[PDB]
Amino acid sequence: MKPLVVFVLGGPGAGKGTQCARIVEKYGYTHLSAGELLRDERKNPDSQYGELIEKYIKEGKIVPVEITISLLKREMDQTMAANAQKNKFLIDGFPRNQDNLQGWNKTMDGKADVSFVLFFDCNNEICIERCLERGKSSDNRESLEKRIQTYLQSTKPIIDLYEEMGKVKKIDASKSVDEVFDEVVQIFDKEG
Repeated sequence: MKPLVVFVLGGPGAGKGTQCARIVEKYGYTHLSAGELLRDERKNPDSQYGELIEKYIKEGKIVPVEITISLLKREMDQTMAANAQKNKFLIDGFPRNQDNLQGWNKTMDGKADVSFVLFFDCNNEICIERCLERGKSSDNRESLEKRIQTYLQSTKPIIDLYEEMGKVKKIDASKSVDEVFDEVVQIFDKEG
């Protein structure tokens, strides 16, 4: 009964959301979205970390990663307490940079194993248009272009580190939802 974690990496528009939902359905992973857990903790009344988060906001300071790690760990402990068999976790929105990942490795050593990392990779333009189309059918180009470049700059040392561990599963995210999922099923049927 030790939690297994798969970090999902890729810029905005890389098809993370649709593949995560498919992995949850087929393999019974629990999907954790670090960005969502932080926003809910910030809003929810008398949340564990709501008033701490507001200190940082009032100060104009970054919310420390230690809070994000604590939220991810709490979600994993509650999932497994409620059902000892749901030991598999898909985490997106984390880690964003190598300092975040170092905080994870230092704090969660002996509490969780990172099985592998999914890297949804395709050219900037496909990612930019998916985000624009999504926005249209419900950011401008130059905002998305900037977020995609800073994200890939930020996560390159994370990718490099997991390559050295042999733990990167690179996906061609340029393909259609069903072809990307076929690549995902190959990885998850193998290790999973």
